[PDB]
This record gives sequence, C-alpha cells and structure tokens, in this order.
Amino acid sequence: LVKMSHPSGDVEACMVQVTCGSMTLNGLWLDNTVWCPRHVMCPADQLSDPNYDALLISMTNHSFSVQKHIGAPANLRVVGHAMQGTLLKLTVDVANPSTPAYTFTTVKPGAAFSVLACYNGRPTGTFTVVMRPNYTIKGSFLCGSCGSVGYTKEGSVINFCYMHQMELANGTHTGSAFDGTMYGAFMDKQVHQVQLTDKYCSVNVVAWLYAAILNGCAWFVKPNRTSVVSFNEWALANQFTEFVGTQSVDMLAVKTGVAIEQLLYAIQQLYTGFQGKQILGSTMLEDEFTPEDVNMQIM
Amino acid sequence: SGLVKMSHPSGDVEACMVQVTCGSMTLNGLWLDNTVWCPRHVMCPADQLSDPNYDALLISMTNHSFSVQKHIGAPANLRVVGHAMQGTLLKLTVDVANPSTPAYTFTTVKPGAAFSVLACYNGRPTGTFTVVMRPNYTIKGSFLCGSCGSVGYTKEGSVINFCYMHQMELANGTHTGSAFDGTMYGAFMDKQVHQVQLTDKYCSVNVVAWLYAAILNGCAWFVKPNRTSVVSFNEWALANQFTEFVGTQSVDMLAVKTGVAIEQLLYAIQQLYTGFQGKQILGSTMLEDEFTPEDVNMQIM
Ligand SMILES: COc1cccc2[nH]c(C(=O)N[C@@H](CC(C)C)C(=O)N[C@@H](C[C@@H]3CCNC3=O)C(=O)c3nc4ccccc4s3)cc12
Ligand SMILES: COc1cccc2[nH]c(C(=O)N[C@@H](CC(C)C)C(=O)N[C@@H](C[C@@H]3CCNC3=O)C(=O)c3nc4ccccc4s3)cc12
Repeated sequence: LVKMSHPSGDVEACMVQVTCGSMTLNGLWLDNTVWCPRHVMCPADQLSDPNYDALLISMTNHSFSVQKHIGAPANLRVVGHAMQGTLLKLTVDVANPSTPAYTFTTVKPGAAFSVLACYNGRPTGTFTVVMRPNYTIKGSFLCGSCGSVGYTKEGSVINFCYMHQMELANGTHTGSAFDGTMYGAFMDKQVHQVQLTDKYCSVNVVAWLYAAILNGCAWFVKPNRTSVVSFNEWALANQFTEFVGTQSVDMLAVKTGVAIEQLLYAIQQLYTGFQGKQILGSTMLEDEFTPEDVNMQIM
Repeated sequence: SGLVKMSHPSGDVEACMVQVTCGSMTLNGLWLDNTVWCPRHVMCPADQLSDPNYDALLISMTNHSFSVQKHIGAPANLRVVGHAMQGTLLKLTVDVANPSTPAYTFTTVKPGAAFSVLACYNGRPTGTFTVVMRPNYTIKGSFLCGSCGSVGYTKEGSVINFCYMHQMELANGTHTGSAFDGTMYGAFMDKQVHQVQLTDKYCSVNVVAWLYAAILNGCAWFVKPNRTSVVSFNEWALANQFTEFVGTQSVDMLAVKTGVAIEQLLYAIQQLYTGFQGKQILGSTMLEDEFTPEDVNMQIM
C-alpha cells in the first residue's frame, strides 16, 4: 500500500502563471480559459477584508497577464475577465492545444485525488490526498502554491476537482471546486478561520481492514455484525462519517469472504483502542486509503 | 504535519516509456535518444526463468527479436538496429531518437535517499509514488505483474537522474531492481528463484529530519536537554537496527533554525524507540524514517 497519484503530464501542459499588478500565482489553461484564484486581484492592504465586487469592477482585461513557462513557452493575451465564486475566469486569445478531455467534479469526503503543486506557473511536485470530512486536506503547500490543481482521471478524461487557496491555522489546506465554491465554506481572505472537528472516513477504515485481511491480519474479525443503518446512527455520535457501500467495497467483501457488517462491528470495538495489538503495523485506524486503492494496489 | 509523499511531476519520464516485447514476453522500457533500456529477463523463456543463461540467450537474439512501441502521446515507428547486454539490463539501439528526451544522468541511489517511481504496465504510465531506498536495498513500492521496467528517478535542475529500473517483488511485500549501469541493488539476481533480503534498519538521519519537522510544527514534548554524541549513537545503532548517522548540511539547517542540536535528537531517538510513553508525534506512535532532511527542508522550509 503506497500513496499513488496519477501521472501528472497531461495536467503539467496546462499550468500557467497569472499576474495582476504586483501579485502572482498559478492558473489552469483549458481551451480559451484561464482559471485562477480571485485573490490575485487583491491589494496587500485589502487582503484581510476584501471587496471582490469592487475589485473586479476596477479591473480591465489589461490588469491581467498570463505566462506559460512549461512546454513551448508563450505569452497569451487576456481578452475577457469574469468572476465565478472564488475563482477568476479569464478568457485568452489562444486555445490550449494540449487541452485534455476534462470535466469539473466536486470531490466528496473520503475520496482521493492527485494534486500538482506549482509555483510561478512551474510544476514542482505531485502527491495524493483524500478530502477530509471537515473539507480540508492534509497537503504540502507554501506561499505561491495558490492555483495549484487537484484532479482525478477516469480512463483518459481528467476530472478537475480542486484549486488551492489557503492553509488554515492548523496544518491543513483548502481551496475551491471549479464552480468556484470553497470546500467547507471557508473564505478566501486573510483571516484566522477555525475548521470543524474532523471525522474518520468510515468507508476507508473498512477498506484498510480489508487490506489487512488480504495481508493475513484478521484477528479482529468476529461473527458479530453491525448493520449499515445501525453503524450510521452510531457514527453520528462518534465522529465517523456515514458509511455508503460501493462496488469496490463489495469486491473486497467477496474476495475475502468477510461481510461489510462484520467490519462495521469491528470498527466500533477497535475505536476504543486496540488493547495492545496492531493492525498492519498500526495502533490506530487508518482512513487515508480508499476501497479503489486496496482494489487496485492489491489486485 | 505539512509532510506528504512528494514525487516529481512525471511528465518528463512519461514521454520516454515504451513497451518492449521479445517473443511472447513483454514489459516496459525506457527510450532516451537512440537507446531503449529494459530488463534482460524479457529475453528468457518461461521454462527457463529459474535458471537463465543470459549469455546464451543474447547470442540467440537478432535485432529482429525485439519489438518496441510507444503508445502514449505521439506513437511509435520504432525499429531495433542494435542490441547489447549491460549487467541485468538490455541496451537496444533504435533508429529514431526520442524527440522528448529530458536532460538526464544515471546515478546509483543510496539507502535512506528518496526517489520518484513511475509505475507502468505494457508501456502505459499508470501511477506515481515515492519511496526511500531501504538499508537492505529494497523499496516498499506498489507493483504488480507487468510493472517490470518501471523507472525510479530524481530531478535536480532540469536534469533527470535515473536511478532504478524495476525487476522483482521479494517474498515479503518488498521490491528491488537495478541501476542503469546494470547492477541489481543488493546483489539480488534477476531470476525466478526465492531470495531472502538482509534485515532492514531505521534510517537514523531520516528519523532525525522527521523529529525536526515535529519541532517545526510545535511538537517538541520529546526534546530534553540530554544529548547523545554521534559516536555513541552510532555504536548504539549497530546494536539496535538503526543505520549509522551521517550528518549533512541539510540536517545542519534544521538544527540552526530550531535551535535543537542533532545530539539532543539522537538521545530522543534512543528513548522513543523503547516507547512513545502513550504520546504521539505528528500523529504517529512510532518513529518515521521515510522523510529525508531534504524533504523537510523543501516541504516545511
Ligand atoms: C490572518 O491570516 C491568517 C491566519 C491564519 C491562517 C491563514 N491562512 C491564510 C492564507 O491561507 N492566505 C492565503 C491567501 C488568502 C487571501 C486566500 C494564502 O496565502 N495562500 C497561499 C498558499 C498558503 C500560503 C501558506 N501555504 C499555504 O498553502 C498562496 O499561494 C498565495 N496567496 C496569495 C495572495 C495574494 C497574492 C498572491 C498569492 S499566492 C491567512 C491566514
Ligand atoms: C520462485 O521465485 C520467486 C520466489 C519468491 C519471490 C519471487 N519473486 C519473483 C519475481 O519477482 N520475479 C520477477 C521476474 C524475475 C525473473 C526477475 C517478476 O515477476 N517481475 C514482475 C514484477 C513482480 C511481479 C509481482 N509484482 C512484482 O513487482 C514483472 O513485472 C515481470 N516479470 C516478467 C518475467 C518474465 C517476462 C516478463 C515479465 S514482466 C520471483 C520469485
């Protein structure tokens, strides 16, 4: 089991640098559109309390500059601007000839996606995270990473789901979907913001227990069962997300012969502590791997 | 913690992966300029995998024995016009130079150092991850049948350093391969026989970096005034499944920034190994050695 992200090449060919005044960050160029965080527009004196409508009104196409540094580098001309939630939709005069097939999806808590971290329009690293139940991610981002992009891929279509915007007071990160809505209803302004209390992603804990059984670690499997409905009611009071079955979990159920309901019962017992024992070398429940991960990695 | 498993963006290496077939055997290869590198056991008949005679096998080959195809991006009219064997790898010469060859070197990676892996099947990139070379010359990767010829690399400036070509999964979950000079890591053999790795060890210098990352995040309950010298720690390490600590400039920057000395963390390690005393560090109840000093310097700064 490793943290496995998609190959980033197709997304690399879409990264650009966006400049507005003396401010810069990353943007994503698809077709004739460049997407980027709207706080490019924001003077340093207005970061803590910005008026984005007033700021956008004071912009012309000419306020915005877009540079591509990767591939055959190019200057693009901004021929239109618009604001969509927390994102800027610039229109440019050239279409990206390396535009992949893509959609815009919103990731759900517990689901994994790949992030391409960039600075000044240059990809520097790639990693994968799961969206946390409190709609933050446990990333690795520094000043200037804003506009870095998160995505999944089904076959050859890339599903863009995340554009990075902020690091909260705790170690964690958040950003917006490409409809422009910030995950977790956080605000793109320079203010201290307190996230909700996080939860265990139940379906990923289940996936992880199936991975243990697949590896010969099954000491926690008992005949006792907890129904999904019973589990989900118990989950409300215990900081666990609602469990929603999928095809991937069922395949692990069929492969191991252990029913989902036996592991939901197991989670309720192990949540109190492992009483001296370990599971896959761990003393705590692991929710950072998905059923798809376990399926694919241990095919 | 602000620490993730950070790989280099794979686009450079994706544009170099190809599929190499010899008879009815297939795996991945690496296309750079007029050369395609792939594991030599693509030459071996399944009946003979357990005991190959790669010298005899190579004599038996002609240029026409090998077929190379690039499926991704712009595809492949690739004709093999030369072949050769270098250690456990084949070096094939092809008549088209890869137009997307990155600046590259071949360097052997050392235990404790991290590198990016591009996992591929039948010439198609499917995933990327990063690993640290274990002190017993294995990596804890995620590889299935057909991943052979997948590549591990690091990147310095514009220069890709290719350090690993995938070859085997040992009887534990664990993986090994060769450097591009042709030598298998750990002197394993590329043949279909059971092989036992040497015992693995904690990478002391990476554990030190991780504790520094803890201090940088305000997690410093484990820091005491007590110290253990490098010499005394390294003598302790031979007795306790830890690698020799070798300090570097990257570790020094961490020590200066935090104001906690390496030797304080060497003492902390000796205590934390015996037990975390019901506490955790960066969300872990056990020492973590899969993050390098360079990792912490880059990701936390
Ligand atoms: C009292 O203030 C705080 C209290 C407690 C926690 C806090 N967090 C933040 C906060 O996150 N600010 C956002 C900015 C806001 C406006 C979205 C921000 O700095 N994003 C970074 C990535 C950040 C930085 C650290 N690593 C993270 O990934 C980024 O790349 C860029 N920002 C700008 C801004 C202007 C121009 C170019 C760029 S580029 C402020 C804050
Ligand atoms: C009784 O012998 C054993 C006892 C105990 C543990 C063992 N492990 C291995 C062993 O690993 N063999 C090598 C192959 C050898 C010869 C280096 C191998 O299967 N490589 C795989 C990747 C492996 C497979 C599972 N996931 C891993 O990454 C691969 O991709 C390909 N192999 C071939 C082989 C021939 C033609 C095309 C391809 S393509 C043998 C063995």
